[PDB]
Amino acid sequence: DLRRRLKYFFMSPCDKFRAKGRKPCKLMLQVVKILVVTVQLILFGLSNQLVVTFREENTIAFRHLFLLGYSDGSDDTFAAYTQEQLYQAIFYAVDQYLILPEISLGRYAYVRGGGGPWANGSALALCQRYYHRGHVDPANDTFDIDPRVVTDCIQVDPPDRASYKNLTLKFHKLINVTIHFQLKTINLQSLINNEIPDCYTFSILITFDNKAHSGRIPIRLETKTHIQECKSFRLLFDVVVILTCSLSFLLCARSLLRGFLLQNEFVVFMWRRRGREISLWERLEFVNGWYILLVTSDVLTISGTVMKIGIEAKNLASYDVCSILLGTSTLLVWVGVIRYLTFFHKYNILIATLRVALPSVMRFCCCVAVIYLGYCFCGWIVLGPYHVKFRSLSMVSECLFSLINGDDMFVTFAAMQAQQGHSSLVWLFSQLYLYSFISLFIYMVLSLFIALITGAYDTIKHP
Amino acid sequence: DLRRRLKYFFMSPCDKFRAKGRKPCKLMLQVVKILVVTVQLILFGLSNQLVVTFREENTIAFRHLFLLGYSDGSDDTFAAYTQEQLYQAIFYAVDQYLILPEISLGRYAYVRGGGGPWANGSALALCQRYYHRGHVDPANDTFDIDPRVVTDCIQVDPPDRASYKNLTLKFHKLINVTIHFQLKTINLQSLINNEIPDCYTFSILITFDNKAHSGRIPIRLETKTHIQECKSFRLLFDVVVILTCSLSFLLCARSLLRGFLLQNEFVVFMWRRRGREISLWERLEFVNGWYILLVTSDVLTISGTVMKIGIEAKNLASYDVCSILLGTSTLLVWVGVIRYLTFFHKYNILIATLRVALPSVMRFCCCVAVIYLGYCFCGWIVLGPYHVKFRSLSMVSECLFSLINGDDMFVTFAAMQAQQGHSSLVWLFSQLYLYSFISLFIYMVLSLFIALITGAYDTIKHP
Amino acid sequence: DLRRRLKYFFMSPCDKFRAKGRKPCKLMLQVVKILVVTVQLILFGLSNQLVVTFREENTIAFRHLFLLGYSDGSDDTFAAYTQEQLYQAIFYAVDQYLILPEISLGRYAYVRGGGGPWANGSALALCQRYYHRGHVDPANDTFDIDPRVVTDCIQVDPPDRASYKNLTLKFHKLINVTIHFQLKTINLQSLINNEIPDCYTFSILITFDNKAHSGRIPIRLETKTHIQECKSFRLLFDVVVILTCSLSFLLCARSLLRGFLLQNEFVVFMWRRRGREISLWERLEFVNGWYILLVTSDVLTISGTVMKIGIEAKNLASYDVCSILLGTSTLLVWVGVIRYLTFFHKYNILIATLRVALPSVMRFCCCVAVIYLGYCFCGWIVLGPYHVKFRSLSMVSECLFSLINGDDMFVTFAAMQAQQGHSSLVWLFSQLYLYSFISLFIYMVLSLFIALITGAYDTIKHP
Amino acid sequence: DLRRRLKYFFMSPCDKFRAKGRKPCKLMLQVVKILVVTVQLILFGLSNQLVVTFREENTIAFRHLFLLGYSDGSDDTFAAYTQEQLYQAIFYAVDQYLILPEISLGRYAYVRGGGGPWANGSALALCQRYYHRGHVDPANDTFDIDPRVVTDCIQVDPPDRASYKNLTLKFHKLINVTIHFQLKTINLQSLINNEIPDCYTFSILITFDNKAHSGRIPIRLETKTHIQECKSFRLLFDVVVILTCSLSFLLCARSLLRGFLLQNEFVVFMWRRRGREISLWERLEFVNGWYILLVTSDVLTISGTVMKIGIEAKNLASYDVCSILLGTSTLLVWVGVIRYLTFFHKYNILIATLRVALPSVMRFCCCVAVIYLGYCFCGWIVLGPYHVKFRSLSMVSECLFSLINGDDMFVTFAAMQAQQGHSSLVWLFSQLYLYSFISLFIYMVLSLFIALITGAYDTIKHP
Ligand SMILES: *[C@@H]1O[C@H](CO)[C@@H](O[C@@H]2O[C@H](CO)[C@@H](O)[C@H](O)[C@H]2NC(C)=O)[C@H](O)[C@H]1NC(C)=O
Ligand SMILES: *[C@@H]1O[C@H](CO)[C@@H](O[C@@H]2O[C@H](CO)[C@@H](O)[C@H](O)[C@H]2NC(C)=O)[C@H](O)[C@H]1NC(C)=O
Ligand SMILES: *[C@@H]1O[C@H](CO)[C@@H](O[C@@H]2O[C@H](CO)[C@@H](O)[C@H](O)[C@H]2NC(C)=O)[C@H](O)[C@H]1NC(C)=O
Ligand SMILES: *[C@@H]1O[C@H](CO)[C@@H](O[C@@H]2O[C@H](CO)[C@@H](O)[C@H](O)[C@H]2NC(C)=O)[C@H](O)[C@H]1NC(C)=O
Ligand code: NA
Repeated sequence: DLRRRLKYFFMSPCDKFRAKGRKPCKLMLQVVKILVVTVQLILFGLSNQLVVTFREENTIAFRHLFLLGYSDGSDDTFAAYTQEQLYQAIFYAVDQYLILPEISLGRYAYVRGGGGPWANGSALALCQRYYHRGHVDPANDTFDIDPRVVTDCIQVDPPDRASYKNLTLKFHKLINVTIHFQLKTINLQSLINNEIPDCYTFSILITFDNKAHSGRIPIRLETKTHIQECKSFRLLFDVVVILTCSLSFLLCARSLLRGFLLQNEFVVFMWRRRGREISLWERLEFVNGWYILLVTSDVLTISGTVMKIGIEAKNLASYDVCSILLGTSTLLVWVGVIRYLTFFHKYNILIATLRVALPSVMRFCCCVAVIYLGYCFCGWIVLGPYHVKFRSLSMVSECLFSLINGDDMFVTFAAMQAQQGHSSLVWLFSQLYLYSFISLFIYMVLSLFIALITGAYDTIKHP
Repeated sequence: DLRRRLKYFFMSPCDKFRAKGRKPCKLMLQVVKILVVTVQLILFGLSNQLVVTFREENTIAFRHLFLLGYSDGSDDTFAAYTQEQLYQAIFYAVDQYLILPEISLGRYAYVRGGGGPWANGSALALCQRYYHRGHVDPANDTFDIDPRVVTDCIQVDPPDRASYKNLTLKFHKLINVTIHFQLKTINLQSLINNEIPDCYTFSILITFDNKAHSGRIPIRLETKTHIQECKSFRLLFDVVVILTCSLSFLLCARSLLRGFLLQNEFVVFMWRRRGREISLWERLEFVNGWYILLVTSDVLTISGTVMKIGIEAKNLASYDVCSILLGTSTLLVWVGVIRYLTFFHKYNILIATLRVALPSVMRFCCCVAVIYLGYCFCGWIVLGPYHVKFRSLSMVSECLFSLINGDDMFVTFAAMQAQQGHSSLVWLFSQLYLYSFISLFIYMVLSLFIALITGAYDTIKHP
Repeated sequence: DLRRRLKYFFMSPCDKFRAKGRKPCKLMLQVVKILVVTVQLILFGLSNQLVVTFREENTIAFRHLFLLGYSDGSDDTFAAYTQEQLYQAIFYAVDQYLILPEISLGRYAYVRGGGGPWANGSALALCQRYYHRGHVDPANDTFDIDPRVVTDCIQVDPPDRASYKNLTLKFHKLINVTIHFQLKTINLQSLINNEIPDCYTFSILITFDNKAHSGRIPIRLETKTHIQECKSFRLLFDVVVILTCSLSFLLCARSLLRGFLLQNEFVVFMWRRRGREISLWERLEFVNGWYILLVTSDVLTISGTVMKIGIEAKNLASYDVCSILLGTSTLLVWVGVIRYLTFFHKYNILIATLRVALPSVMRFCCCVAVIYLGYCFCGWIVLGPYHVKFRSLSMVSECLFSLINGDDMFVTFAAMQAQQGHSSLVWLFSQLYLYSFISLFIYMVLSLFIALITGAYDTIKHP
Repeated sequence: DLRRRLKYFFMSPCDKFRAKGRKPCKLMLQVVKILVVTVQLILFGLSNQLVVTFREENTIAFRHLFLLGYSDGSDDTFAAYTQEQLYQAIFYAVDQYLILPEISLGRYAYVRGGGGPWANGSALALCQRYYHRGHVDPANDTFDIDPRVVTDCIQVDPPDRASYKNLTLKFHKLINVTIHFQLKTINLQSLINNEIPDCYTFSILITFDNKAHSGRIPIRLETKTHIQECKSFRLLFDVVVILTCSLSFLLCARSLLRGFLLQNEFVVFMWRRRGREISLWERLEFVNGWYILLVTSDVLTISGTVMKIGIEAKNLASYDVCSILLGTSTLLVWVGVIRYLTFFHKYNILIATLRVALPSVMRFCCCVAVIYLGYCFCGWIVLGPYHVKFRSLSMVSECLFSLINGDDMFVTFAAMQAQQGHSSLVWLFSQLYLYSFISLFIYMVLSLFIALITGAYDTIKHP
């Protein structure tokens, strides 16, 4: 029959050793996999942190070198308010660029033809964009504008070791002013420490943005970095990671296939013996969710390791997707560690408590999500104009989540005390809104989450 | 009789389909209403955010243009402390106003006669207010003051492209100095993006307030904006919103009326059959609270949509009331979504847990509110002089609420460590006050809220 | 006998009306008392806030007028680091004092003889204190100091509308430099609004403190204010407050005396009937704790009202003690409001839950206080040198309390990440200390408080 | 037999008095020990705080004296960005050092030969370090570097009351620039207050660090202090501490030895009477854990007191280890205070509740630690480049711990809203990561901790 086969299946690894004397291969392989994946992620994180620190420090140096009157911390408020200030900022940026070799503490090299498409072989491009026809005249509300964008460009070349000074900005119809150039440096730490030199090409963009046309022109500098190679153990270890995950995926897929075949045999033998309807959950009882998690983590690790091999060879530079894949896979394997604790009764009590509480917790989350969403919409529409924490829907959701978790509460109240929402009515509404929301979610909703978990634990302890 | 009528009534929509074969019309109509109300609120919020951002950026530009030595973040501390500083601030504001066209990054137009009532056709009014008779002499405490307010005005006209320099401030009897003028600009983003041009008239008020007579004269700039039209789908969609809510209100009112008639028939038939006293709750059992919520949300949505139509046509500019109405209605419909979850048993368990816990929670709120109020009064009276967070009763309440919810606790303690309330006694009292309050409300009151919710859940699970 | 007397006693006010038809006099009198005490405290708080605001604004103006290079917010860091800086600060303070009448926005009058004991009729005293013999010579560690303090004074008189410039500071043996003078002003708001003029005499003290002898000399300005009268309903309302509290105290004391006499009769009649030992709690069962609270609040209100009458007449100026008395009395009466809720069963359930939980809560507080104190001592001794939040024992206690209540946690961790306690060992110890403390108190101690409250509620619900 | 011996053993101190009439000696000795240890730690903390304050104030004065354009709070951002700025900072530091005697408010003495190994008898050493061969040329990626470090030194001597101006920095190959000198001062507070003079020798190090080679050269000043004696009750009290702890350790060790002998007699008598297997816990039942704690605290106190005697005599200066030992011992004795509360039933209820809950709490901590670690690794790898709170693994752990305890939540969300992780994908991942983590740990894990404690309390109350 099959009761002997279903006995060996659905049975603990410790009991599995007693029958047929099968050595635990999947058991040790998963531990080895967890070790190697954690080590690989740690090494990747360390190298990435070094690269990130180099990029950030160089960008800060660029901001102090090219932005007129720049101080640390004033990034989102750095702006120009007069025509002379804008002219001075643009001219200071270009002049500092032209005298960079003998003022800069870092060794940056000019890149010929680095100004972008609007630079035809010139290193720096000084571009101003404006509408084709502005005809803005608020004296008697006579408007006549052609929304076509005109790009006026000035070509700047560094000296071999002043046209741009004759720049006329069409202030009434101006869209933005941009400065494009590239700087090339060599990461010395790589040239000494790991003996693998890295050549960085920073693409500096300085924007004087006037798209709001509000009299305030913010100024920002952003840098894009391209890391080439100047004209191992990690690769071998990344090969070990791929092999271990491949073997783990193979074994887990084999186990899943055997489970599927066994459940098919069971469901046909039920109808053969006593015709009865197989429940959907009973079919789902033959598939081990831990193996689905294991194959998911194996696939994520393999893809992330391929992308990591591409990145380490300076061919991909897609750090975000690779980091997400590796982090998700590592999270999944460290979560899958719980399967070993499910073999011991006293840990299984707590794990089963969480498992039996989870459906009710999800149902209550669905119940309270609609109240949460209504509060989010109401707060965004009413407090959005007046409260800095309510400007966007995502910001409102973050603020309300922190409020229900007991964080940043007094600042939310105090922001509304400052200007009183420019109307006693808005202040009173904010009072009612915040007090009712915080009281409802903390004293009732959180308490009900506690009650659900306590009830699940009570059922587990006394079945 | 009526037991057949009361069976169809008071019965689930799924069961309602089986009897008489009535299609669910109110069911789908409420879903459509929720969708259209949420979409309308999102569109309104996006447009309002654009308008708010334009206003804020222009006001920041005005502050940087007209306030002498202004830096971002120093709004509530910006003040003058000497006579020369006040003169320089006033003169700088007027001079910047007079040279605005050739310094400003935005295109602002002068408004003739924009200085207000004290400007008889002049664009800028420079007004100083002082008492009729001051005779302030602290040398030997000889006071003689006439509380009549005298308004001395200077008329300033922009050049066609210096009387105000002879300004003598009566410093000993001065009340405030104000500068009134208007600037007109065109929101270019509207002129391009939505092809509907908007003409903004900012009314700038610069106040040099000396009403405290404390030697410190704060300086602030506030702007009032009037949005006209320079010389659709939203309107049609707002018509759909009104129609949907009108139909929903009609159906809900019809259902409420039928319920009232049915309960009248029931209460008369009770006395006809067996004379017994109808309980107040039993009469209240015939009215569906969900329909009261639905009609309330329908009325709020209709009023808010009418005001939104008025605002979008540049006729109302009452954004606060319209936003409050729309937000409250959207919150109400998203709360009313719960009625659908009450049809399913496993969600109904949690909803009924909250419902049966609510009366005890309100009773305990009433019990602890008096302790909370006593603490608020005591903290306001004792810690008000010394603690920045205890200056007003509303501020005290906000601080204590954040304290009981575990927020901004260390800052409250640290503010009292700084100056020690200028007396060891006040510091010791603040120690006892804060420790006792936080210990009482967190360890006992919150725990009792948890206990009440747990007890209600236990009663629901095991009736 | 006495069972009829004990029946009328120990009985609810509603039941008390049915027997003997006694009108509730104490019931309405306490409500009136709560009303009048709250109104009195609110009026007192409003007037005190006006006075505090005037004082603070004048002190800020003084700081901007007399402290060289002073900016807002730099109060605890304002210091001098060179001899020239100290000379310049002292000279700037004196020069600004001498030209105050024609630079200051407020109208301050010179006070002749206001420099204190070291000024013999002069308005300003410029005092430097130093040791009699310093002989400080770190070249070869030759010390010879006489700890006697010498006070060298310079007398400064304002002009009728430069000796101090020849000031030589004994820098090696200097203790501090102080500038004493007084300024007289009239609070104009009082001169108009309430028509009761107030004459303020600010005593300005500028300290250049060198008692640390650490090369850094902090500079601070502190002001003492004396409010005289320039050469009602509140008084009548404060008389009503005294009368109401006197009558309440009389009635409550009479009730307490009757209870004492009744318990004496009961305890003698027990021995007369059946000789048995009266329990200590049984004797304590005859005294109503609410009446003890009422007499305490009455006495506090009477004392605070007497002191308030003294203050309002400009005879006391002891605001701290009066405010503490009034606030404590108001807190006590608002707490005593609970007695009315004890008459209704559903509120009595919650109140009795808290009452029966309180002894166990206090016992657990005693149990966990010793662990808390050990953590406080350990953190003060180890993290005190390196952590700004652990400098003093009270500061350590405040930090740990906020930590267990889930506030300011990440900043505490981040302060230790910054310098790592200048030793990996201290950083590791801080890691273990903070993690163990927060885990122990939040996950175990707070949970046990919740469990105690839940158990008390369960006993109350099912006796 | 031994049932009479085991009766006197394993028995409360109050019961122990009734049998054999033994006076409680260990009982009073532990109270005396707690008192003397707390007093000793308080005295040590006060003296250490005075020393720490002197060091910190002198270091702040040094920063204001020697760092060009230094302001308070700008320590981790203080940096140079141009060659001229670096030259000016170095020259300003040396010039201020050379004119220190007539500008400084503190009395600092030059130390001849205080520049360190690179100063051969000179007081100040101005050292620049650079690679032997740099040949850095990013123009065409021609690198040729010799990682050997060359130390170029300039010798500076103070005047008896300019070579360094000819300093040429090899900017392309520069590693760092350091300035070494020593200053000697006498703590005057010690010279007066405690009449024990202290001679401080500060070793000032100014670093211009270019090891990142990123164009930004941070500047920092760090001071090492050596406290000698210029050319009691505490010692006697520290002798009392050693004697008390020695006697306590002797008595506790004697009790532990008697317990071991008694358990050996019991285990042999069991086999003599009825051969049965002694359980491991039963053997562990004979050893009092409180005595192990007492001997541990005694040893820690003795070692810390020896080191404190060494420190107070200016022979050790190892404050960290001594402070850790004393703090840990004081924490242990204040924890051991609980043993007295275990003698009383109502406190024993709560203590036993915690004790029986502890194993399940540890098991659940192990269960949730793997999920926590997976989240830590994922957040470090993905959010590390973009979030300031996720730069290091310890920082990630601290952030997540504060998040689960409801602290610094909105700032974590807002940091990701600012730049959106430079990619919508990273922002969406951070949204999912933070929401899922906070929801899982607060609503489920903390609730299960509460449930475990409640269950343990329920078992204790109803065995
Ligand atoms: C300055 O404004 C212009 C619009 O006038 C922006 O031009 C757009 O640039 C993006 C990306 O470079 C293109 O995809 C669009 O097609 C461009 N639009 C037009 C109309 O040319 C430009 O990006 C702005 N500069 C900055 C730095 O934001
Ligand atoms: C400057 O002070 C005067 C009072 O001297 C304020 O005048 C009041 O203004 C409000 C609103 O404009 C009126 O309702 C009052 O009737 C005015 N009172 C008097 C006595 O004229 C004026 O508002 C203050 N200016 C500012 C900007 O606050
Ligand atoms: C400046 O230092 C002197 C000590 O040299 C302080 O003098 C003490 O002042 C207090 C209160 O005024 C008196 O109770 C003490 O008796 C004084 N001691 C001595 C030795 O005279 C003085 O207070 C300090 N000044 C400031 C502003 O702190
Ligand atoms: C400046 O950089 C040099 C490296 O060029 C650092 O020198 C190291 O110093 C430490 C401690 O002083 C020694 O243990 C190492 O052996 C030194 N390395 C070399 C290669 O000499 C120096 O510490 C740096 N200065 C500062 C202030 O950080
Ligand atoms: Na919190």
